[PDB]
Amino acid sequence: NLNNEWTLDKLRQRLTKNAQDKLELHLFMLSGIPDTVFDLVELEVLKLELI
Amino acid sequence: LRGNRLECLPVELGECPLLKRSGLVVEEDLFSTLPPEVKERLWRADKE
Repeated sequence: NLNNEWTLDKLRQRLTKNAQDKLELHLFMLSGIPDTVFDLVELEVLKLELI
Repeated sequence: LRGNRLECLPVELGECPLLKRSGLVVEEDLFSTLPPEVKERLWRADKE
């Protein structure tokens, strides 16, 4: 249900730029890492908090 | 040049006959310190 709810497009839109000016994705208090997250080959920084 | 401790860029960087947007990989904060003319020429070279 996490994979289906967190679709690839939603994470892609949620992609942000960190201080070093590169793509970063913040996952906070999620029950896990969606499998669609690992399809973001353009991601450079992966932040996981309280998973 | 991404990740370097660069505070400024040369003003002669635009004098490159073959250089596109993809050819330069730098963070955007220090990509604007150069004069606007060379940046706009680089964007002009990016049309095709």
